[PDB]
Amino acid sequence: PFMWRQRAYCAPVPSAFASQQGVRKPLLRSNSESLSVFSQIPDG
Amino acid sequence: AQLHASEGFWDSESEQQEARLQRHAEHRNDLETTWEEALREATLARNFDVLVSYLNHGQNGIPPSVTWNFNAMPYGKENPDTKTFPIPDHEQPYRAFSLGFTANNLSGNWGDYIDRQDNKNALMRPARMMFTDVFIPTTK
Amino acid sequence: AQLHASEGFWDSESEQQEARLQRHAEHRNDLETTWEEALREATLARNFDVLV
Amino acid sequence: VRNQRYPASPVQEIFLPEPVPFVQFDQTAPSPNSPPAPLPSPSLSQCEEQKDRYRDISSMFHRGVAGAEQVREAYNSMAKCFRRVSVAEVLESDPAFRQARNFTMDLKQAEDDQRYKQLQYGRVPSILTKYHL
Amino acid sequence: MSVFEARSSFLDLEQCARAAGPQRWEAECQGVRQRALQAAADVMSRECGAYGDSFFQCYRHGFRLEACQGEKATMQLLRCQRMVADRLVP
Amino acid sequence: TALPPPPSANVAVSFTAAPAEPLSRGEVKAASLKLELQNIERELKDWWMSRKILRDRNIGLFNLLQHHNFAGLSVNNAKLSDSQRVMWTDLVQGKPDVEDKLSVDAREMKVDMYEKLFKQAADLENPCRMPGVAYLRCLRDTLTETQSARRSSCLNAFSSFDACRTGLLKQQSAAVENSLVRQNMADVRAKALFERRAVLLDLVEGK
Amino acid sequence: TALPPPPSANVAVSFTAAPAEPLSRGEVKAASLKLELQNIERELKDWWMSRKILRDRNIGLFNLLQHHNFAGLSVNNAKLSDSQRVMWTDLVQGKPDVEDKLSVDAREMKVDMYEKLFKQAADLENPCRMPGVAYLRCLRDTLTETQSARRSSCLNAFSSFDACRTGLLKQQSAAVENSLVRQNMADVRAKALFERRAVLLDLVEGK
Amino acid sequence: SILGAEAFPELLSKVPLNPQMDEDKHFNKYKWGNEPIPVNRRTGSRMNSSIYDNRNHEAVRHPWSTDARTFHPNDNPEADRINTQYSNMVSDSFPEGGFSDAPRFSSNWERLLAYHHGLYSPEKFNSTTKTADEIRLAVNDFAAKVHADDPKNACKYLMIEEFKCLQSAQARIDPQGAATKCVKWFNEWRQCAWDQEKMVKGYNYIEDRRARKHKPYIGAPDLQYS
Amino acid sequence: NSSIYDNRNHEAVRHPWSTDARTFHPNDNPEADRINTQYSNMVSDSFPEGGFSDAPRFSS
Amino acid sequence: AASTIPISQWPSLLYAPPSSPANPAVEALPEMQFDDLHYPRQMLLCRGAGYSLEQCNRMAQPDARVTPENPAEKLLKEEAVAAIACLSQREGGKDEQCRYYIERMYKLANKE
Amino acid sequence: SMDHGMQYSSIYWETSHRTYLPFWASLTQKFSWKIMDDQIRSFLRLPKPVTTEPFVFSSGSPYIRRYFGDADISVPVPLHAPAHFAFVPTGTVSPWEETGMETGPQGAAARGAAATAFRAVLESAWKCDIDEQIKEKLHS
Amino acid sequence: SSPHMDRLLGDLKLLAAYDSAAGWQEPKAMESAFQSLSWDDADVLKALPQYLNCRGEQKRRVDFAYAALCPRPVDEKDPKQTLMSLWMKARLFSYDQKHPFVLSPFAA
Ligand SMILES: CCCCCCCCCCCCCCCCCC(=O)OC[C@H](COP(=O)([O-])OCC(O)COP(=O)([O-])OC[C@@H](COC(=O)CCCCCCCCCCCCCCCCC)OC(=O)CCCCCCCCCCCCCCCCC)OC(=O)CCCCCCCCCCCCCCCCC
Ligand SMILES: CCCCCCCCCCCCCCCCCC(=O)OC[C@H](COP(=O)([O-])OCC(O)COP(=O)([O-])OC[C@@H](COC(=O)CCCCCCCCCCCCCCCCC)OC(=O)CCCCCCCCCCCCCCCCC)OC(=O)CCCCCCCCCCCCCCCCC
Ligand SMILES: CCCCCCCCCCCCO[C@@H]1O[C@H](CO)[C@@H](O[C@H]2O[C@H](CO)[C@@H](O)[C@H](O)[C@H]2O)[C@H](O)[C@H]1O
Ligand SMILES: CCCCCCCCCCCCO[C@@H]1O[C@H](CO)[C@@H](O[C@H]2O[C@H](CO)[C@@H](O)[C@H](O)[C@H]2O)[C@H](O)[C@H]1O
Ligand SMILES: CCCCCCCCCCCCO[C@@H]1O[C@H](CO)[C@@H](O[C@H]2O[C@H](CO)[C@@H](O)[C@H](O)[C@H]2O)[C@H](O)[C@H]1O
Repeated sequence: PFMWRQRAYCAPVPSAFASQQGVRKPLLRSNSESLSVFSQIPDG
Repeated sequence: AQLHASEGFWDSESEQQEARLQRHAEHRNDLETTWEEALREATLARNFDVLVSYLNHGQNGIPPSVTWNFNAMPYGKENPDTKTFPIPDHEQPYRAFSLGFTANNLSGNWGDYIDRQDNKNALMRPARMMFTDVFIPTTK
Repeated sequence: AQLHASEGFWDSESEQQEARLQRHAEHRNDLETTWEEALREATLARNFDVLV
Repeated sequence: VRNQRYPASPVQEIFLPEPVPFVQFDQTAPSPNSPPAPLPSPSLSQCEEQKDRYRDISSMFHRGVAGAEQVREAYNSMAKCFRRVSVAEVLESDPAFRQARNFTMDLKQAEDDQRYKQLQYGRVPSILTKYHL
Repeated sequence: MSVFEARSSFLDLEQCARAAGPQRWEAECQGVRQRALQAAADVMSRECGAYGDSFFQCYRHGFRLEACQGEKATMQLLRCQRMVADRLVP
Repeated sequence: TALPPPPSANVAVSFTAAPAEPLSRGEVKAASLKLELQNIERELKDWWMSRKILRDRNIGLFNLLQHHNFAGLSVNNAKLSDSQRVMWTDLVQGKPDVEDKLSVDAREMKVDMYEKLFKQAADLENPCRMPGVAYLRCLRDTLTETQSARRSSCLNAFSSFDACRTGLLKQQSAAVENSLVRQNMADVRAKALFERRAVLLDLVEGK
Repeated sequence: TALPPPPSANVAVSFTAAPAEPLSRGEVKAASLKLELQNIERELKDWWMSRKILRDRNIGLFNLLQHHNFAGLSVNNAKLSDSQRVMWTDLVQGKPDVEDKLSVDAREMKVDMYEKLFKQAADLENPCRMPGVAYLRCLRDTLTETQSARRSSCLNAFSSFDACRTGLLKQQSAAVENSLVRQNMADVRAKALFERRAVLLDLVEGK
Repeated sequence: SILGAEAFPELLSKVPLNPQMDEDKHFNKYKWGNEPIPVNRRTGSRMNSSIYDNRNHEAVRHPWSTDARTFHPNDNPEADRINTQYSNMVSDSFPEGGFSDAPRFSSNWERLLAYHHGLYSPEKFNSTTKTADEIRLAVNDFAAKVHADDPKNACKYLMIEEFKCLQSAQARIDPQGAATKCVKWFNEWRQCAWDQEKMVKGYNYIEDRRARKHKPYIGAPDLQYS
Repeated sequence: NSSIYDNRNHEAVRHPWSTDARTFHPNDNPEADRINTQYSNMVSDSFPEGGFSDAPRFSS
Repeated sequence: AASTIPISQWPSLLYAPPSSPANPAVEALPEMQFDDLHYPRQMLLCRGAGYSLEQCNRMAQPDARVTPENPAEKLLKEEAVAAIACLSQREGGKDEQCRYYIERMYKLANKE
Repeated sequence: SMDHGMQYSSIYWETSHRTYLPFWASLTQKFSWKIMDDQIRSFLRLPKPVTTEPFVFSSGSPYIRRYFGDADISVPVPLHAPAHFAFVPTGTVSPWEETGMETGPQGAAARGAAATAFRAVLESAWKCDIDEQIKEKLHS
Repeated sequence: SSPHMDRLLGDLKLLAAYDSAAGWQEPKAMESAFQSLSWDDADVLKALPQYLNCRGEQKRRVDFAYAALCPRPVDEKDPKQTLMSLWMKARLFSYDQKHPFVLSPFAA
């Protein structure tokens, strides 16, 4: 949490800067989720 | 995987830079055209309020400050960009073993799933056909 | 055939344009560096003949 | 252009590499057991050639056929000749340097001393002292 | 902090020195002296900082850069200081 | 919208239209006026484009922050919960402290909430982070106490925290004021340039 | 040569150095002076760069023309043969005509030389090409005649040729004069801007 | 009055500031001579690197005109690299004086628009490489701040190491290339965060009984793991 | 760029100034009936009537 | 012999550099500090307390959290002064004219 | 020009490499006991997994499970609209502007304390020299 | 006519040269530098013992400046490095006691 312009892997996805989009999908997501396997896909 | 493609994750740094440049150029052209129009109108009307009003003729969010892509992630058996601490041998996996009078898997190396290499050496690569029971050639 | 290559005959239009751009950029950078130097010298000397 | 340290690099490096040099002193000659003798106190009676050559070269430079390197060299020689007497005056007047002048010591005492135990670098204070916490 | 202010300060210094004399100036004209020196110093910093920062960068990098080759890195700074002095004190 | 490109001659005019007589005083003065006009227009364009780009970027930033429900030193967010708003206003304007009415577990929870919120708000580059964390650590140390006994111990850190806080507030105020002044000066200069261009166009000559 | 880039802080300063107090009148005036200075420098840079680029390009063109041994309306070429120079000076300043001393074959050769030279010199876009070619065609028609009898027939075309010729000459003269005037005006304006910048630097304030 | 008399001892006494100056001025006080740093390593422009990029080894395109001659890293270095300090090592991967792709904007709104679209940062374009001393100062300040933040944290040194690796790889002027190196320490910090959380909040799972063939061979030792 | 013997084929031409890289696409699969076969309607298959969109506005 | 150091080994190269005739204190390299935020932070804190710019500038002090001082400057004081006198008198110790003092200091500091 | 590509590399089998497939492999087919196990669990009222309950207790913030046509395929989705906070003042940074070139405190701080100290040292030395010059001038 | 400035810049160049020669393993060059490091300055020689005994604000200013110029900690066993450091610090101390330093960006 120190060098934001230099650490892009810890930055929000470009869809978050867009200011537009029962339960809805989250508005804020990071690129660090790419480092997890079951972040987006289910654990079925 | 399609979600990643929307965010430009599968794109290369060149493609990201080109998209960024394209946005820049479109915005610049819009701005300059609007300036020409505003100046013409304000000159024929001789009023500064027209220039002022042309400041709100076109703001969703902002362009991303930084981007991250898949090619920026390192890969390699020897590449030290992936080595933090040594992994114990009792946790490292084994390579397949095949040995016989007829065939083996030790005279060559096929590589990993990403970083592949020819199993035959340079002298016998032009004669690969001779080391096969079946051979299906290329289409050209 | 080598003479043609000196004149850029075997090169494509993209390559010709890139060489043209490269010359343009080198010239521009030389000019701007020289301007910065000239302005600094003429400011420390307070004389227009140095710029000239 | 490089003068290789190991002309026979594949062979020399293995059994006779080059060590890190030692620059404090030669280390191949004996160690003097006595200090240097006090050189004669100087004066302005030895700036003859320095002054006259500096004057000549400054005149020839004002003309334009001398150059600047010669001027710098001559001026620095003359300035060294003056700094000699300045430093002599300082050393002989200031009292803090009398001990240094009549300082003497032997390698045996140097090896027997025990101040090397306290040559450890300190530790920078905490950054909270800036906010006074 | 400006050239005009520094020149006025040096004029004040010189006139107060002429008033006091060659014997008591160093004792009677200290505040004006310090003000004049500080103003000239601000002027020098403003007009020669770029060259000072360039020399600092060259010293950090051991004079390995292109602009650090030769003696210009030093001659530029010295020339700027000489020009500032010749423009202020006389 | 843009205009179509201007028409060009179909037959090639190389130099046949060049003047065969040197210019006159009036034509020279008109050329000088044209140069002055183009310089004025360049300045006006710079002002206008800078103003437009900055306005658009800052409105986009505001919309993004409103979309992600952000709150700053100026608490101007209506979608906040009352509890979150109280906690943020205590961190910004008041004094964070645990009440004696709460049990020790609830005090620990409150301090953990304060710490989480403040660490997400202030990064390592922020000056007030260290004082804030120190004050909250003192609170953690002094949970099993009363406010009267906790003040004497935590005041030495709350002082620095409040100092950094007020510093940030003053920074924000000064930034607003200076930006207003600079903006107004630039706009006045642009208006004056526009009037100068108007008079120069009334004086211009040619066809 | 260029300077090295300026030094940057190693520790990150985000906003800790921002002012905590609004600016003052003197600082505002100094900012205005800085803006005036940067505008002046922009104008000076434009003038200087245009002058430099044009000078370099035109010197290169001159060297290229001298390298390929070119000659124009202003005959300023020393490597010319006397015969070529006479022929070019007749085409530019005098009257091309075949002498009675020559045989008919030599007259035909001279007219062919004139035609080749003039067609290589003037292209189809040039206005004087048609009159010149018409005059030379009249000469071809009237080879087997004397100059006295040829004048009455070729004068009607030589008139138009000489008119176009003098027109080009006047164009060149006017171009030189106007370029000189414009150049001098621009240089004077640049000098005035430089002096204005000098006084503004003497008045500037800060460190 | 001559300028700079006592300021050029390097010239008076033939003291070279570097082997390049030694070779130039012919002082000949460097026993090992000098291997010149070629121009393609002294200066150049940013280039694409990945083989999975079509414009690989090509200069990066910017909104402004840029010299497309690229900085070439040292791919075939000599066996003896007598100076193995950071000063001489950094020149194999970056130019000390920075890249030659910096802009001179004709106006302020062009700068504004480039920044707004993410194509310009002065921190990235108008700057040199960081010296080892500067890197160390920054790292030590960051370490002090992290320790003050929380001493009883396990991922502290991991965060410090990712900061250190960014600084060493010059992320200011090569952010993508440096992230390519530091994402591993970022991932380790992520793992340590989860581990610390699960140790603080007691999180465990029902382990299944031991497998019938836990040992491949009866005579093999079954080393116990926590 | 047009030639197949160019590496940057079907890519926009690069200029010293910033340019929109969206290219004009010629009509490669035209309809059978092109009722207007005048030059006016034919030229639009190979060039844009209003010219290309790569014109510069020089700052100086 | 001196082999190239890849870019992945630079973080260790910074805090464990190779041997040289003039080495630094590797044990103290983690203690070298120079805060660029000292004066900005000081001013911010004082202005938040409520002082004016002049009061802040009068109360400002230079940073004490800098690289520690060499203990030799306090332990080998007399020997260092004597060596400096020898240098000033003998032109920097040319042709081994201060070897005496330099060797005494080296022995005192190293002890074999 | 990426779809429907030609065979670019050759297909072959090296001599005496094994296949591990018998002659009835095509009649062989796979099978999983999972469907039968689920039926049996539902019929015998055996312990169910918590994924059958949409609410998620595995965190403090509210999560709800979204099911893709079966209880075995689910993803937790957060319900909160998280409020974010910034302990930062506005209008205190202009990153596009190069600040090391402007004169002022912000300029020196975008530069460093080292450069400022060096400038101050040069200032002091210059003042010493100028004081010497002033003395030698006014003594005349 | 600018001895203080000239000798300051020269000493800085010589420190840089010593570091470079150490990196490149050049005893001859580094000893040349050490010998050329202006040891015959009466002002600095007279200020040396004063710096060795100073204390408080003056010492803190001088140490701040010396950390700005040379932040790397020299080896506590190398007398040449120790002596060059002492000489630079004494020079800075002389400059400061003649005209004090102003290290803060905020000033007027
Ligand atoms: C870190 C350190 C590590 C270090 C290393 C450590 C190593 C690991 C640990 C080691 C620990 C030690 C363990 C021990 C070592 C392990 C060894 C091991 O496991 O082996 C693995 C290794 C194989 O492992 P793999 O991973 O599968 O390797 C790839 C495959 O092998 C690839 O397969 P392929 O594609 O190449 O195909 C091969 C093919 C090869 O097939 C053939 O060769 C058969 C050819 C027959 C042709 C003629 C047939 C005529 C019969 C006609 C019948 C009537 C008509 C019916 C018509 C239909 C039938 C034709 O198929 C077979 O192999 C069939 C084998 C099964 C049948 C065996 C028959 C045995 C009969 C013996 C007869 C004895 C007669 C004695 C008489 C004495 C004289 C008086 O062993 C081998 O090398 C394989 C080849 C073995 C050779 C067998 C040759 C038999 C030939 C018999 C001919 C008889 C004719 C006699 C004529 C003389 C009288 C006139
Ligand atoms: C020189 C050395 C001497 C020292 C010895 C040293 C060695 C000592 C150690 C022993 C060796 C160990 C080495 C390690 C072995 C590891 C490697 C290995 O084994 O596998 C490699 C090798 C690798 O293959 P792969 O690609 O990896 O595939 C692996 C699969 O798992 C398997 O692939 P697959 O399943 O595809 O292959 C099986 C194959 C063969 O499988 C079988 O056939 C099953 C075996 C049944 C045998 C009994 C039936 C015999 C019938 C004979 C009657 C013929 C007519 C009489 C004519 C008389 C006049 C000639 O199936 C077929 O090709 C199609 C046949 C389907 C029908 C079978 C069931 C019906 C049987 C009744 C016939 C009815 C026909 C009705 C038609 C429909 C009418 C409506 O495996 C094989 O090749 C398996 C077949 C090997 C056959 C070799 C041919 C030679 C056999 C003779 C051997 C020597 C004989 C000695 C004298 C005794 C006989 C007189
Ligand atoms: C258990 C040992 C006893 C059983 C022996 C089993 C069979 C032995 C295998 C064949 C030995 C010769 O193998 C031959 O040399 C090496 C094998 O790695 C390969 O050579 C290839 O890999 C080596 C890596 O070491 C490279 O240096 C070389 O450039 C490349 O061509 C050849 O492609 C192979 O033809
Ligand atoms: C007098 C005491 C009884 C004497 C006879 C002992 C016979 C024991 C050998 C039988 C094989 C045991 O092999 C293996 O070891 C132990 C049980 O022993 C089990 O181990 C598992 O269950 C046991 C419960 O007892 C747990 O303590 C253990 O943490 C778990 O790993 C394995 O499920 C079993 O597969
Ligand atoms: C139509 C007629 C149908 C007849 C049905 C007959 C049903 C018989 C079912 C027996 C199933 C036993 O299944 C097997 O048993 C052993 C012990 O008993 C279990 O236990 C074994 O493995 C596990 C771990 O791997 C541990 O408990 C232990 O190490 C070992 O004892 C196995 O995990 C289980 O896979």
